[PDB]
Amino acid sequence: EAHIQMKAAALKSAQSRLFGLDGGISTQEENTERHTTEDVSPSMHTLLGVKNM
Amino acid sequence: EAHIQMKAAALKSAQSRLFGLDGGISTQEENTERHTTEDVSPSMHTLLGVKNM
Repeated sequence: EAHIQMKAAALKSAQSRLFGLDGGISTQEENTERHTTEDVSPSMHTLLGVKNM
Repeated sequence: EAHIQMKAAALKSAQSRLFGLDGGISTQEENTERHTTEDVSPSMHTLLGVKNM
């Protein structure tokens, strides 16, 4: 009885977790797009549909 | 007889307790979560499912 009471007091209400933080860190997708000196900007190749007025 | 009566009077109805307060104080679980400058708040990493309207 004493040992079981001691075990219950020591364990308290501890709940086991099966997993920690997942080791797969990357969530985005790799950027495979080219980048040439003809690009209007580092993020846009052209401004094709743009109308000045 | 006198000694037994004195012992009974002195002890009264004292009941022995096998345990005191348990020395294990911590009841919560340790917070192992990271905290970066990208977090929207100290308690939330992001607001992913939130819709503005």
